[PDB]
Amino acid sequence: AAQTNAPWGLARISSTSPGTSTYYYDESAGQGSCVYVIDTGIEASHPEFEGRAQMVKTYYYSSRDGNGHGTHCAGTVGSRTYGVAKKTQLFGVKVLDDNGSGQYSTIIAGMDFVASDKNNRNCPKGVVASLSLGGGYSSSVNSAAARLQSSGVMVAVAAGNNNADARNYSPASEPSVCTVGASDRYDRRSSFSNYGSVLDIFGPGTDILSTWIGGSTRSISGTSMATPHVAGLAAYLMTLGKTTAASACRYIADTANKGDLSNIPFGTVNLLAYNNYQA
Ligand SMILES: [Ca+2]
Repeated sequence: AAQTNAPWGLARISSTSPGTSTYYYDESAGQGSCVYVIDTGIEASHPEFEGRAQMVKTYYYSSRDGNGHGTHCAGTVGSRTYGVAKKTQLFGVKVLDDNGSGQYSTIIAGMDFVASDKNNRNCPKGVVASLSLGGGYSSSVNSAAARLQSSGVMVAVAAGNNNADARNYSPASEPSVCTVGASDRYDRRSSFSNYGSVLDIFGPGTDILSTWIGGSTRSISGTSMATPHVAGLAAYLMTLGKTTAASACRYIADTANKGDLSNIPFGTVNLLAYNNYQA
């Protein structure tokens, strides 16, 4: 399949080169997989989700995304126009309030919720969780992310936006999950992206067009935007049978565009997520 005039990040993850605008992908498009978006919620009624999104848990008075951030991330995972895996099922877990923040105890509960809740969902091709959130180092937050991954979910987490070593942030610093840095359309490390030996992969994170609340769209930037590119890629690859939840981060790193990013500090991977779709 080919989607012309796609957001640059979609075009980038199916290309060996920057500077193109068509997204190429196998038409299976993540069908039969599931992605949990653990964030501010998802505006499921948005036509862009085509009925494939649903809120399954909130820790607040409502399950509505009153912020937009979670809707944007979900759109990069799986919206029809802005998504990597255009046929995946999306499940929203609202651990962040409408101001975009959440207590670590609530975030931990949401991770353990996903580890159990996947047993209530039909995901024959596998389960992914996208965590575009984080704060300072916490062994408890890291151990929750580790449990979620151990339970058979491909966990993708944002590296953080501190232009610093991700070793000091959680869940970014949990070794066993897939820690995602951000790049721009000219293949630079995004100026704000964290780095370090704990990063597994980079994805597009600067000026990313996706869905927003009120049935809308907008472009925003962050490692929060890179993470759902990787989560959607994992779902896509698991539907194709190329990898599994336990192995997807390594598979993505193995098959990435290698050595192509600029402003990568010594000791940080120079790997950019790539679907290696070759019609
Ligand atoms: Ca890792």
